[PDB]
Amino acid sequence: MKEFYLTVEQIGDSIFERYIDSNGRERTREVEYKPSLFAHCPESQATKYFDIYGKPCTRKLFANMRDASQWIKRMEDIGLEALGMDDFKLAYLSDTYNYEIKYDHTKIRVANFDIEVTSPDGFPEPSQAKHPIDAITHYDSIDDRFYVFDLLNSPYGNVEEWSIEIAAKLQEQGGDEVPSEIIDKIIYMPFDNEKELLMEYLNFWQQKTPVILTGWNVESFDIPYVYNRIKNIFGESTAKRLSPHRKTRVKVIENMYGSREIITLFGISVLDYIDLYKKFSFTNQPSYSLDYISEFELNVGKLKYDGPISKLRESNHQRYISYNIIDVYRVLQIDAKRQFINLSLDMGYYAKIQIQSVFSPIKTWDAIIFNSLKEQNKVIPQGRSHPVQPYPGAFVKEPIPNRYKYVMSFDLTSLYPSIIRQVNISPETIAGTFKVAPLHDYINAVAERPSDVYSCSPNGMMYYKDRDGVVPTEITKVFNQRKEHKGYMLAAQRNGEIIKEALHNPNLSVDEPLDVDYRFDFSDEIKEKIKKLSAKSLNEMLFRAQRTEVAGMTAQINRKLLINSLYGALGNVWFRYYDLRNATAITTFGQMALQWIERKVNEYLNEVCGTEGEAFVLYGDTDSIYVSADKIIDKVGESKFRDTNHWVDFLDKFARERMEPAIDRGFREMCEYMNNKQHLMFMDREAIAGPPLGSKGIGGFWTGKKRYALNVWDMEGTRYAEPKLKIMGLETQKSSTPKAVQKALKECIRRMLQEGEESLQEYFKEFEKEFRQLNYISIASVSSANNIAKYDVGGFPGPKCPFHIRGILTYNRAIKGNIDAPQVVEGEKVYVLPLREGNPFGDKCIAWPSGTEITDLIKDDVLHWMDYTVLLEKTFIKPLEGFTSAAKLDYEKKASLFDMFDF
Ligand SMILES: Nc1nc2c(ncn2[C@@H]2O[C@H](CO)[C@@H](O)[C@H]2O)c(=O)[nH]1
Repeated sequence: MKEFYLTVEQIGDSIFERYIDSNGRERTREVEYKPSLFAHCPESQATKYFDIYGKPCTRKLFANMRDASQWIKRMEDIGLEALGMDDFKLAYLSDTYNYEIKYDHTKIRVANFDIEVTSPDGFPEPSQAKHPIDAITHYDSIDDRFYVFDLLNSPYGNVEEWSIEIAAKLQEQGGDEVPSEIIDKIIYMPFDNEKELLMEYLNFWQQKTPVILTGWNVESFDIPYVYNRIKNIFGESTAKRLSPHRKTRVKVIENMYGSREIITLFGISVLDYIDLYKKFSFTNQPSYSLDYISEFELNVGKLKYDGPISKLRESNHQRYISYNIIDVYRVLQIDAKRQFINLSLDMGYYAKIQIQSVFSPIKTWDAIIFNSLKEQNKVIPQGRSHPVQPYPGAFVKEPIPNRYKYVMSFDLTSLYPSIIRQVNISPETIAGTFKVAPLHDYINAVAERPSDVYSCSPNGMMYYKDRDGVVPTEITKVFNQRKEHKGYMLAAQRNGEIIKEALHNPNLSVDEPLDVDYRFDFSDEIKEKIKKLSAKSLNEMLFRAQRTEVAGMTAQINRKLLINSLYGALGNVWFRYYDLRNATAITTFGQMALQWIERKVNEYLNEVCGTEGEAFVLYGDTDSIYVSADKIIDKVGESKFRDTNHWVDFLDKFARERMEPAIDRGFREMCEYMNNKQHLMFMDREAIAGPPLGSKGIGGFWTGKKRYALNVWDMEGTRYAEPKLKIMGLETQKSSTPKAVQKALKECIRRMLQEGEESLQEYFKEFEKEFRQLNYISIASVSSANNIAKYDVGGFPGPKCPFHIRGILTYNRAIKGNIDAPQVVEGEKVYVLPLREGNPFGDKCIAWPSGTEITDLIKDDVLHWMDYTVLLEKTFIKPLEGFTSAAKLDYEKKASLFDMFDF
């Protein structure tokens, strides 16, 4: 069993690391690393070791690790360049784990927990943790259990224990609806006081010390709290014990907050699931409240409770404690389906880097290359910060606002990376520079062709078309691995169908499982010996395949990420290999290909249609384009098409046979113009959208850059049952808009695109009427009280103050008299509502903590007072209003000359 690390940390001149040994055991060792470095040597020498420039260098041994540090410091002082890997941890690894990796994972203590503290005012301050923690669920991958610590006594409330069984009941049985398959897997243990509680957890912890720490807002919240709190009632010395190496660092961060600390646990890789999500999600989202994502991801939703989230323990310790768990579980379920954590291992294991350093492309990439060069005997430069220069980003066409019946998209796969390789961009690949003409001309080819020996970029760059550039080759390497691992998972998946049915009537005596490398489809030789096998003898056969297809595919994705998070690191100042000219080269080229191909399209097209000065390319954005099929369709007339679906196939064959061809062909021309290394410019149709045929719906409309919506039918081949709406930046999303409204708007658009104005017009009257009977909450407007509520407490408000904070102060001036039942607003997420003027409150609008109902004393009044008309305008009419205008429509029909007359 070939070993591997877990956590590596550097303190003093010695490393400290947790790893599994040649026979599955998690141990530690404190190794005093003897770092190796380099410096350019006088040319005439004999050596391996030469930088990525030609220049030769010579090894430097430090024995003591911090000598190096003293050395480098020095060199730079003198003015001499110091080469090698400054981050020792990544260096260490490189040597010790020199081979390909192969990690177990079932062997890695991934702890997922979540604490709960009950605070008067719904939010507490992790900063000092004035209050006690009254709940803690702590899952253990290694154990498959959930450890639950409950505090029964508290100045905020002394409660009864919790019922395993009641939790085990259905809603109607006052049950917590808790999932069976978990139930037996709990280990509840209640306490009398906080000390005993923690103290134990501490011990619990010091015993089952995590490698990976997860949660939801675990980093920002849970983790700090703990730490602080402990130190508070126990003191630091003992708080420190939370780290295996019992060492630790506190870090403050800033912004629209101020103190936001993130404790850095020495020797445990912390991966807040939240971040970890946002990165690999590949799905932009509007809010990340746990229960929102669990909805989308598992449909389920969240444990519905009553009263504030601060009341709950007092008002119902039962559910308070159940939910706590559910949370942890929800996450579990997600990792298990999306598999993120697993991925990370793999990834961080691939690049041989500290696991959490997955959140940093710099870190990763750097390490990837470093290791690449290592077994190549070259030497990485020395990083050296440059300043922050505003090179442009990608292009985004200003679109004409209007309705657009038939339309179709196209995507340059990856793009940036492809560019890099299309132009052999890398730092040592930089050959020259040319007199640079205004880009505009270049895209029209009215510029003169620069260099005939060099690969060139529109910002005046020139690159050696010979030498195979570091960056470019390095990426290709990755790209092959994906092309390769993608196939792998296919073979063993499709090699699973093989064992799938030859196990429906398996049995032939009792067999011995076969030595198969599933990675490739079988062979008929092998295929015959399979039918000669039984369900017993097979099955481990079918587990490995379906699982090597699991496994293998994980990596295929891994690359997908890397490949995608590359430009992140290059466009980054701190990235060792960063260079502005390089960076700019990219974005500019990219910026070009877009309008280049955009022009080309139009040409070709209004030519093939034989129309004139007709701009078809309706909009483009970073790496996609939009073409108005409108006139193409009309050429052949709407009449012929007998099925909305009928034409859909049409555009498709067109794209694929007329279009596509012209593109590649037209991109070749560009590559040509640049004397580029190769052709890597692949853009393929990707979406088709429009009104159902016969339907007076408009198919789609735009409002401005990134402000658009449309009726999709085929999503890259995959045709659609009924349509599926693609909204973009239209506040259907923006958290702020009330739910009831969103669900509404979302609908108007559907009507528009699919049905026609009549349909819309009537619906308008609908929700309009029903507006006044809707439950207030579905109509309230959310927005964060980004705690600058402070800045306005001039007793009362004071101009240059927004609606939000206005509503909050006016609120608190009503909550003067608590009864304690009324929560107060602690710097986060609130409600907001109009109020007709001359209300007995002062100000016009109130807001209250999100998720909550309102203290009854004021409650009934508020709403009686509530401003309906206003609310509506601001919330619904206004945004809607926009749409219409852009798409050129009307929500209320023009006051006919013909009214008064009943027909
Ligand atoms: N080839 C190479 N080795 C390096 C570099 N930086 C540090 N080393 C270390 O020097 C030793 C010999 O390669 C190994 O321990 C490397 O991990 C670098 O930039 N290139």
